[PDB]
Amino acid sequence: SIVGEALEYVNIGLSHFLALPLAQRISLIIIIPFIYNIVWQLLYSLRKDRPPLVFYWIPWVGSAVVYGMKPYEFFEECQKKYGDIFSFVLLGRVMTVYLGPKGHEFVFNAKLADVSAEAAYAHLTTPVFGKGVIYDCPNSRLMEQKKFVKGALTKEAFKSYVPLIAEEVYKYFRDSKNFRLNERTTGTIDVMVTQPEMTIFTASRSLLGKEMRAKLDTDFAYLYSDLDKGFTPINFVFPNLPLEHYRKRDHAQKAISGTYMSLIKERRKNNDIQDRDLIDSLMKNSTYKDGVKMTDQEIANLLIGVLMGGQHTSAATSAWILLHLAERPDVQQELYEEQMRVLDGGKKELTYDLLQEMPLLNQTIKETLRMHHPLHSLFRKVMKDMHVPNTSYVIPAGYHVLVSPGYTHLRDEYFPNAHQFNIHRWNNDSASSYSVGEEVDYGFGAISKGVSSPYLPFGGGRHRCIGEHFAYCQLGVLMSIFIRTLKWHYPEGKTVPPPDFTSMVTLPTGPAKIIWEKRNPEQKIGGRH
Ligand code: HEM
Ligand SMILES: C[C@@H]1CO[C@@](Cn2cncn2)(c2ccc(Oc3ccc(Cl)cc3)cc2Cl)O1
Repeated sequence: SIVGEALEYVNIGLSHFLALPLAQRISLIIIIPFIYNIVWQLLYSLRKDRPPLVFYWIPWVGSAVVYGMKPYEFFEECQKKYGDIFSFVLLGRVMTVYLGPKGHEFVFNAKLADVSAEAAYAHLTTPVFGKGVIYDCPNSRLMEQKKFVKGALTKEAFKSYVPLIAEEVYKYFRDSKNFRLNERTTGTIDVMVTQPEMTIFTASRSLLGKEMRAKLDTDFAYLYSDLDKGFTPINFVFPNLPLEHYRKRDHAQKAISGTYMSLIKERRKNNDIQDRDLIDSLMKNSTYKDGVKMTDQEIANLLIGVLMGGQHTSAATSAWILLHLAERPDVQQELYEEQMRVLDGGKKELTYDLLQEMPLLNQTIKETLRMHHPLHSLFRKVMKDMHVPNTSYVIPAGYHVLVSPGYTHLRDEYFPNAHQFNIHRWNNDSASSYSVGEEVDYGFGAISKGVSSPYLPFGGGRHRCIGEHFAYCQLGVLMSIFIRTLKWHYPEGKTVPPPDFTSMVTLPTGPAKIIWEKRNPEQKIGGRH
């Protein structure tokens, strides 16, 4: 009864392995891991403390291809197969999706020890924005940075911004080659060209100030284009490989951040610290509660983060608003009547107050954000094993949880006819969001305690957006002026493009063109150029 007989042949077997032709070693190095993860998945499927894991053929890659291309379709299939909790493998990671209001509650209100937003995002954002801020710092510092940024975003701030944002829109109509309203009465624009430029011009002028706005009329603008391109989903897998767009990214980050510090330091040494923009505001108020101040570099990187995050959400949203209204002249007609009423047929200048008396305009933003959430997925890295309540599931640490409020936005269950663009579903309900009950404060002010609203455009919980009022102000002024100046429609046989999900921001697949006409061909925008 000898067992060695075989253990010898284990050893012999290993030696015949090392000596196979390289033709076959490569083959074996491919077939053996392939077979291994198919065996592992069938085995994983028997654990009852695990959400179902979407089956996948290629290891490591996982379901990345279909997830990246059509994530909402991927969610609906996996939801029909396995229900509202499931996992799937994604470019090296396991994502545990939790669909629906309960998923919102499980992830957005997760405990600070269970999940980390900075662990999921810092690789994507820190090379773009800079160091020491946002996701390159502990959550407590985040909460106080949001407290600083919010302080420049007050109602009195927004009254200053409305005329500046409006001056910027008119100047863009006057001077941009896509309009030139003093020279042409009709034209064709790509909204994916016009809207990003309008967003940065209005955002720069109002948040950063006139100096920073002015710099975008020079070769400097290309640095924002550079810094923009470093903000790419393959920052999320290959974040610092030594290619050149990784360098123009880091150069633009250094160069842009340098410009803000120059202005900051020049204001402190001229004592020229007013209340004109977010730069004055962060200068006067950026000391943490433990007494540490933000450095001028940390302040500037927080500005890059503000402008950059606002840039992509806002520009995509005004692009969808225009594309949706391009086939709804009835809605343009209704929005134009409200403009005429609230503003005495133009004999009243637009103020932040009159903006709040325009519920149908605000309903259009509301509705566009329901059909086109700019972020289809939000993530956390799981730090501690989490038991999914009223199940037997344990999400072990090292997984990621993925919440997707914009998927629920498109469910007939929660929005009758969810795929119709209908601003009237928000009749007497035009608030950008509503704290439907009890509130909580995480460091940056009282926000809703529950995050179980099926309309959750701005998320909830500690990582909840603080830009919604700024975005409504900016989009509000922009669309008010658009509506009062132009009608617009599609070229023959064109309609609303489908969303290009691969940028992770749900942009219209460009080119997305509209044809605009002047409501008053003979009208002239003033000022010099
Ligand atoms: C249509 C406009 C916008 C939408 C739909 C939107 C959406 C969101 C969402 C869903 C989050 C939560 C992310 C998460 O929990 O994983 C968020 C966070 C945030 N957003 Fe917005 N956003 C918009 C505009 C803006 C603007 C214009 C700004 C700046 C002026 C801004 C600044 C922020 C900040 C600072 C956070 C904090 C993230 C954190 O605390 O980790 N957002 N936004
Ligand atoms: C992955 C993350 C989730 O949300 C965003 C996208 N976004 C959301 N609203 C606007 N942009 C995002 C959110 C905020 C942000 O910038 C700041 C600015 C100030 C503070 Cl105090 C904190 C952060 C940058 C991004 Cl890129 O990406």
